[PDB]
Amino acid sequence: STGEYVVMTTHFHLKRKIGYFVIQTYLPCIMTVILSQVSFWLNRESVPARTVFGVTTVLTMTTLSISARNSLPKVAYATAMDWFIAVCYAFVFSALIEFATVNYFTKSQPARAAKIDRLSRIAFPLLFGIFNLVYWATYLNR
Amino acid sequence: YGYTTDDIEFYWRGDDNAVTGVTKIELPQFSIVDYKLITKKVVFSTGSYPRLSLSFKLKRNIGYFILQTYMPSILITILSWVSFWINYDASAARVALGITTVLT
Amino acid sequence: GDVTVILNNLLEGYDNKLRPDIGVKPTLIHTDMYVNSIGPVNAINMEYTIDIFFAQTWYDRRLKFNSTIKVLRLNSNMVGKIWIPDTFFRNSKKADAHWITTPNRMLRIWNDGRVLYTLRLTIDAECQLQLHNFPMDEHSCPLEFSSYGYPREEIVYQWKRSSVEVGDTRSWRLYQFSFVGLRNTTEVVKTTSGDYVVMSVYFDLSRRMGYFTIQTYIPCTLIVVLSWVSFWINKDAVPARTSLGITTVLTMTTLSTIARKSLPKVSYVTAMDLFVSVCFIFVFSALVEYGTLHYFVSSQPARAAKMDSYARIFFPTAFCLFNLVYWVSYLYL
Ligand SMILES: *[C@@H]1O[C@H](CO)[C@@H](O[C@@H]2O[C@H](CO)[C@@H](O[C@@H]3O[C@H](CO[C@H]4O[C@H](CO[C@H]5O[C@H](CO)[C@@H](O)[C@H](O)[C@@H]5O[C@H]5O[C@H](CO)[C@@H](O)[C@H](O)[C@@H]5O)[C@@H](O)[C@H](O[C@H]5O[C@H](CO)[C@@H](O)[C@H](O)[C@@H]5O)[C@@H]4O)[C@@H](O)[C@H](O[C@H]4O[C@H](CO)[C@@H](O)[C@H](O)[C@@H]4O[C@H]4O[C@H](CO)[C@@H](O)[C@H](O)[C@@H]4O[C@H]4O[C@H](CO)[C@@H](O)[C@H](O)[C@@H]4O)[C@@H]3O)[C@H](O)[C@H]2NC(C)=O)[C@H](O)[C@H]1NC(C)=O
Ligand SMILES: CCCCCCCCCCCCCCCCCCCC(=O)O[C@H](COC(=O)CCCCCCCCCCCCCC)COP(=O)(O)OCCN
Ligand SMILES: *[C@@H]1O[C@H](CO)[C@@H](O[C@@H]2O[C@H](CO)[C@@H](O)[C@H](O)[C@H]2NC(C)=O)[C@H](O)[C@H]1NC(C)=O
Repeated sequence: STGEYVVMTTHFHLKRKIGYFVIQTYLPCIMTVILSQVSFWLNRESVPARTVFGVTTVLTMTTLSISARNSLPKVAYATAMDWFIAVCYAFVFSALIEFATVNYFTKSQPARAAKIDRLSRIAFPLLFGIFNLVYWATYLNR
Repeated sequence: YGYTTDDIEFYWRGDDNAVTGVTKIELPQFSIVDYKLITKKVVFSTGSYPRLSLSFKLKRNIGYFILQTYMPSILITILSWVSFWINYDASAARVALGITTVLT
Repeated sequence: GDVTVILNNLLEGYDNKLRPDIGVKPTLIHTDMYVNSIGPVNAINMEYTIDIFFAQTWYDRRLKFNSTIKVLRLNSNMVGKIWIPDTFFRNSKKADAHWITTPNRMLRIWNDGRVLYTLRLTIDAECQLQLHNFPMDEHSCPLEFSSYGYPREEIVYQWKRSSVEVGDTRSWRLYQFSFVGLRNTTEVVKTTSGDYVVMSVYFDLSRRMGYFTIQTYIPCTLIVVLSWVSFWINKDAVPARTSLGITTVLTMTTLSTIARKSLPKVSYVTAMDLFVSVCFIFVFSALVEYGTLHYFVSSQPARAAKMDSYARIFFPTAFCLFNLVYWVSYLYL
């Protein structure tokens, strides 16, 4: 509004180091997902063990999401780490839901329960591996 | 500071309208009950100095505390009481309940 | 050359303690702004940071020269030698000008005495946010300024047609909110000293949902469905269901504590703590429901057998209903 001014600009290009976020979010998330999928190799007679597995893994994922969101500014969109934590939460919740379904079919159709349990002993780890590959590939290429 | 009571004299102008804008003060946690205006003299080793005092009386609100830390205590104690309806044969459930409530 | 002579003749017999037209008429000051960035609106302190380019222009018949040059363009070396109005911002907690590398000021004295004085400011203005409808709340909170010692009879401010002009609105630090508009206003206030002309600029901020949507809402609804998962586990396994209930309650209270720790201590009930309270009630009701189920198994088994399947339908329906009601109501309010 006052005149035309000469402006000199200087951009310093940066690049964040992912080591600390790996160590403090991605390792605990992956370890929690593994600890959750461990609940499939336990026998169907031990109900309290699998219930503890499921509940404690869901709580761990919740507190991990909370501690992971504290580091960032209070931003109003979803980051990549947010998508990773959401997918890990979905995996642990699906493990708990599968255990609940198995227990619901136990003592009534134990063949179907054993079938879906032996299938979930292979379906979850491969799906998690595929998701990890896709996520890391599409986010490290940029 | 520098001038004793034989060099300066403090007084409120109006003695009740000297301080204004108190009723408009909104505090997120307290509430101004009232305020007093006092005029006196202090005595130090160097002389007697004039003094005024504007003394507010803040009263603390209770709603936030009820909703934040009294209700959870009562609900945790009730969650402890539920263990009385459970039969004495289940030793892993009543222990669970009680221990968890203690921790909480 | 000759500009030195002009500057010396303007400051010969000049008293910078007397406003122009000290005993004739009030001094009309035209004020403009340029909002660089509206900083973070932190609700805990009820304040918000803003960075502006405050421009004040008035007429001074004493800085009136007659030469070929039309305008004198000067830095901050001659600001402390002429009269400068004492404009202060009445709702600023802490504000300060810029001094690197040289005081950020500008002084342009035209031929007929018209003076333009521009400076750079960073004001931490104050506005008491009514934290109801949180986080679905909208605020419109001001930036007020006026003269300090000169009442309405001496200094009168007046906006220009194109006074306030925001910048790009994209590189601002408005994270949780969103700029929607502004408006200027002029009024007259009464003080123990006199009547003052108080100008105001109201900025309209709308809280965009997001951070809270993913920080508290989703976690709490996911805890609610976690508590519902217990309704399908067989009723004979007591420890599993008791652990479910009690750990779910613990996580619920932790999340409520965090959510309330987000915003400051307010003694009223917001719309977020209401949500976490309803979720808490849901979890507690699922646990006492299982408790009564286990107690009635010893008394009458068919009662509990029907109660389980009754709850399996009654809980998710009541939660869908609650959600619908809540959301619709607040979005219309
Ligand atoms: C309790 O005690 C407190 C501590 O003692 C006290 O605080 C002090 O208050 C005084 C007065 O209010 C302050 O002194 C004034 O400061 C003004 C600006 O202050 C800002 O900058 C200082 C740092 O000052 C350096 O930087 C400026 C800008 O570059 C220079 O102009 C200064 O000279 C000085 O430069 C030296 O130091 C630099 C390193 O920093 C060196 O690089 C440099 O080479 C120099 O060596 C900050 O500290 C201030 O921060 C504080 O204040 C802010 C206020 O909002 C607070 O928010 C914050 O928290 C801090 O508390 C602030 O950022 C100066 O402009 C001012 O000097 C001008 O005014 C006086 C009086 O009118 C003139 O006599 C003087 O000559 C200056 O005028 C000339 O320059 C102006 C430029 O605008 C011209 O317009 C003017 O016309 C005039 O030019 C003419 O003369 C020139 C020669 O003088 C000549 O060159 C020209 O050509 C022309 O002829 C004054 O110094 C002091 O800084 C405060 N100190 C602190 C620590 O806060 C407090 O008030 C006390 N409380 C009570 C109730 O009493
Ligand atoms: C590339 C991967 C990326 C995917 C992203 C997320 C994926 C989550 C993790 C994987 C989900 C399931 C893994 C594969 C399925 C298991 C294979 C055997 C299970 C099976 O037979 O299907 C039924 C479902 O069981 C179950 O497995 C029940 C659980 C499955 C879903 C439960 C829903 C959980 C919701 C998660 C989100 C919540 C929070 C998210 C923020 C079992 O019983 P059936 O009788 O139907 O079988 C019919 C045959 N007899
Ligand atoms: C800023 O203030 C100016 C001056 O008060 C406003 O300009 C007036 O706008 C109204 C309607 O737009 C017109 O009827 C008047 O004639 C204008 N006055 C002058 C002197 O131009 C302007 O609207 C204000 N900006 C806002 C409210 O955003």
